[PDB]
Amino acid sequence: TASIAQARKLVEQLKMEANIDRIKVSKAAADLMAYCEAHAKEDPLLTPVPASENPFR
Amino acid sequence: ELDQLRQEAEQLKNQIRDARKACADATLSQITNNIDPVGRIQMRTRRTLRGHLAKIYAMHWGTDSRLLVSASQDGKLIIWDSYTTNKVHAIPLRSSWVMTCAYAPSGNYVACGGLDNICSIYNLKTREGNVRVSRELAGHTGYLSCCRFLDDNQIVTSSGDTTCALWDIETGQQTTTFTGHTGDVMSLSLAPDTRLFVSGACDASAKLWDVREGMCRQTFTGHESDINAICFFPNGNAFATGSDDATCRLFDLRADQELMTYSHDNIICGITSVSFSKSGRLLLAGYDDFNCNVWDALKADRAGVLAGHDNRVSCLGVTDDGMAVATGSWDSFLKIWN
Amino acid sequence: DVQLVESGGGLVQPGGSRKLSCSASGFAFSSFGMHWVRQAPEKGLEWVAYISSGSGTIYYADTVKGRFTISRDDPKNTLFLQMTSLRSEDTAMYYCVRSIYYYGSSPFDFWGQGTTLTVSSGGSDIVMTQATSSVPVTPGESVSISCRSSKSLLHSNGNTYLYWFLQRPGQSPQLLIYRMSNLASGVPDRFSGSGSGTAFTLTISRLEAEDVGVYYCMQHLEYPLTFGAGTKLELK
Amino acid sequence: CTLSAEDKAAVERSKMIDRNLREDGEKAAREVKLLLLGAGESGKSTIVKQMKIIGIVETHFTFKDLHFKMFDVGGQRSERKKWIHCFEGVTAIIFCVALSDYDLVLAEEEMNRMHESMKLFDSICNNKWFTDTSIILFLNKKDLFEEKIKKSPLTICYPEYAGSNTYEEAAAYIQCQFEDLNKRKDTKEIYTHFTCATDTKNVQFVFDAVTDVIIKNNLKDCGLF
Amino acid sequence: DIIVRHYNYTGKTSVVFILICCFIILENIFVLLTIWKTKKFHRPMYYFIGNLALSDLLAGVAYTANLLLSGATTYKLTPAQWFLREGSMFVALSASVFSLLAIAIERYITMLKMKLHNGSNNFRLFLLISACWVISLILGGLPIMGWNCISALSSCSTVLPLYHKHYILFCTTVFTLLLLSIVILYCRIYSLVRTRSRRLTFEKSLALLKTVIIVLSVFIACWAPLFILLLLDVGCKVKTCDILFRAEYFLVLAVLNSGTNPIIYTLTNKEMRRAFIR
Ligand SMILES: CCCCCCCCCCCCC/C=C/[C@@H](O)[C@@H](N)COP(=O)(O)O
Repeated sequence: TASIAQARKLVEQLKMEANIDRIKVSKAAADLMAYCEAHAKEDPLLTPVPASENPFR
Repeated sequence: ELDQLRQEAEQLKNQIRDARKACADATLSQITNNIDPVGRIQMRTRRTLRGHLAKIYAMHWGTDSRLLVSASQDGKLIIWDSYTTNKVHAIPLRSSWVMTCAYAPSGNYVACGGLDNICSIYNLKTREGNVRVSRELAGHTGYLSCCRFLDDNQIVTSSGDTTCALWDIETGQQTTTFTGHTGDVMSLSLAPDTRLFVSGACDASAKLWDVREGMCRQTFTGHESDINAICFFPNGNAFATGSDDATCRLFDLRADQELMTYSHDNIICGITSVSFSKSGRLLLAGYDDFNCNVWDALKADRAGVLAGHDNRVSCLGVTDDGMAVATGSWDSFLKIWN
Repeated sequence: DVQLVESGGGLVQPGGSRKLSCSASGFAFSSFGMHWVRQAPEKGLEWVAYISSGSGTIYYADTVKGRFTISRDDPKNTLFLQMTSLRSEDTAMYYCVRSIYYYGSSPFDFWGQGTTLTVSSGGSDIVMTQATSSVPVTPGESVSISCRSSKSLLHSNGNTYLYWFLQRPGQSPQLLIYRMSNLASGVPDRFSGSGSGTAFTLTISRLEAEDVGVYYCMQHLEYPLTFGAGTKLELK
Repeated sequence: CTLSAEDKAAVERSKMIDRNLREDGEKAAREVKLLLLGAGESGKSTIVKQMKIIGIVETHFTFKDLHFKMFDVGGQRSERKKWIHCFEGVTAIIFCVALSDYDLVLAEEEMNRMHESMKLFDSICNNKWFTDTSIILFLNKKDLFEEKIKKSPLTICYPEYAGSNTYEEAAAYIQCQFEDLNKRKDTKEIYTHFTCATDTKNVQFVFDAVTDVIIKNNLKDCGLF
Repeated sequence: DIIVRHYNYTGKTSVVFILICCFIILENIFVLLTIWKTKKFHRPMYYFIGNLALSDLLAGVAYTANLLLSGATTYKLTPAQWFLREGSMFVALSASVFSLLAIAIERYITMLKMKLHNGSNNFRLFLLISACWVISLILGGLPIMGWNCISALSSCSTVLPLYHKHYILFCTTVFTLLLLSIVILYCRIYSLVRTRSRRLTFEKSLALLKTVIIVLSVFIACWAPLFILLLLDVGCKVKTCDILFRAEYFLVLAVLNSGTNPIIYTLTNKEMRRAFIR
């Protein structure tokens, strides 16, 4: 019963995936936005770095 | 019994979908609606790395953000000094069919792999003064599509056998095997804490895997075709997948379902490689149309285009300090962008 | 492991000629540039000649320019030094030194044993100053070795080209610190290099019996490489 | 110059690496790339032994001062669309088809091996990557095919075959069916050779086909064609 | 006074010619932009084709300048300006024919050594490119250095009443050598292709023969009348041959050869056409 064993394994994997705690999309989106705004200054690709200190000029 | 198992599986999938829908009240497009748009992104080519004679398939930057490694079908793995375009090293590969390469965080080792189903680790810091094959890892029954270094002794590889592997380099044996993907696993990304990793496969799904336990933490199914690239967010709580249906998708682990889709009408070609900036605000995706788009991850709008390559942009990378973006295409030229 | 063996030294009549050969084993000779450096019987080190990998670039010291010729045979892994019209100032022990140059490399990793040659009896160059000739030291203590340069060794690329060497009694010099900050491979973490501009220091913490020797300060900014006078340590 | 002594030596090392890369590229550019393809038990192994006598397996041989590399993908249990672009630009594709499996239905199914072989030939020949790459079609096992068609009509594989059960006519018919799958009639050419396990002219035919491909490529390079 | 004396001694339609010439300029500009726009054309073959297009463009410019400056306004010209104009047309035509020679030489070298991938050897490329201009400029500059009819009025040409017959003889000899080289190289290319095709057993040869015949026939038919006049002027004394006065049509044929050259070098090249429509 290889097919039966595979189906049981898939069902167990799905059940184990269904027992995790999920937060709402609003909270996760807010966290991601907050992370983006917090690290915006340290991003030299968003703001063009001056040519004085960049390594390629 | 098989029919009962299948109906139990579909009931569990329905419960999964209902739970995901319940924890979905505000769309990421609605939350990131009043924020200031990034605007037009103008990145110019600063360095052009010449010396490869065949199409380039892989590239990895490294922690120092100065050296980099490139793999091409001509059989040469070239370590460049990106600042001065100097070739620090040129390793002749035993197999010319290479489509993945990684540079160790310490910098003492470099990895490569391809159609030979073997992951080759080369020692860069040798007393003899040359570069030798430190180790060869075998056991995958399909082509090696990606490989990433955890440390000097542990590596994580993805293959076309619908299976990922975690190898201990010193022993050379598979410490852990991650199975559950239905299609060819084409890319993997490592979390910043190196405790979890996401793998995208050809089954139009991505899987979040626990490195220590070896179990599949999560499974995300949003795409409609083969997923060719994947990359964690800088915070490690989310990831982005580029696929063959000309769309990118941002998923979040805590939410467990898809957040955003990045697509535009005049794009019908698949995505070969994706990468994030240092802050994660910009998502860079290389396409088949010889270009490399730069999307605003929060706003899903197009921010820029990196059109400087005469062939398909196969590999994409961003320095750990976000200083520059390196693109390797099939025209045998790497280009650094700022 | 890697080794360099010098041969061809001996007593020669002044005004004659002599050929010295350095045989290299254990490493890729063709990928390493090679230096010849003398040391006088009772004086410090002194750079003599240099040949790059592939013999593309060749340099000589102003004292030896014209009279000496440096060459390399990569297929048989040998470094040749032909010396014509030898003067009384050339009596010294010669070392062949391997040196590979790339980003993050450590030049002057390995020194040969050296061969002794004894014959019968400037300006525009950076002078490296080590005023301290010798100080007594106690094992387990901390000592600092100071170095001075006439011209700043810091380049526009951020690299301070200063190398630190230690010569134990009866042994060839070995590299401790390269580029003023980085420790050479196999060197205990006791040694620490510092300094900036024209003044430099080398710090030794909890030194032991085999740290006794002569410490040399060498620059690599302008290619007429110059060593310091030497600062030797003695136990009490 | 602004460069330091160490920087100058690093640049010299980079120049030496460049010259070694150029030498390696010149050595590799004068070498023929052949991609070996075929269905299960088509006869790729026999072709490999014939070439040798006169993941991915690479066979290196030499004929008439030409160095040939043959890439037998073989045991690559993965999607061909994910790694077949790596072989774009090979000099030629050597496709092996076993004639004798025209009436054998054990595909792995209820469809014969020959239909699967024609499906694979259609996929490779009309692939977007191999639009200009010529196909070298090897119809192996001619003797066993000739012995089989004595009592097994080709109607089992081709129900519209009204020709006689003779070796020459049936072989020509099968060749025509494979050649009609070539939609790229003008950009590429299919070279057909009927081989078996007891012949030695296969390497000569491959050399002639590669010579013709090289002549055509030179004519295209000069704009003379 | 020298030009009047020479025209006395030697015995010495435009709009349509200028229109046909402007057609050559437009066609050469189209071919050049086709070469530049397409990235896959950055190869030595298409570089030689672009050199040929540029040479034809310069030939058209020179012929238009001549036609505007010919007629009754050539007397107003100083003899130095006459020398510069004629050396202009001569340097423009020699560069075109030398571009044909360079194309033939590169094709012959490519066919002699098959290889597999035609490497972008730039040393030979630049040597041929530089030669096709250096020898052209030198040959066009000989008459102004002193090789002309001053103090040699009795030995002056009639079609060009200021250029010495010796200069025209040297130019004719150079043209003979150059045309023979082109013809021999193309015939030899066909010979190698035919023999190497025959030596293999299981077309391209027929298409190559058609292309070679087209190129050679067009070039020979265009330059034959200019050739026969450039010989007959030396072979005929002044004040005798009336046919030399109507030399405008032969030089129209010679320049419409440069006009036709892009058509020949594009129509025969299938990839060139496929890039040309799009
Ligand atoms: C060696 C390479 C090829 C050599 C090229 C030689 C070809 C000869 C170019 C001849 C230039 C013709 C231009 C002038 C012709 C004249 O007859 C009139 N325009 C001027 O006098 P008018 O007609 O006004 O009385």
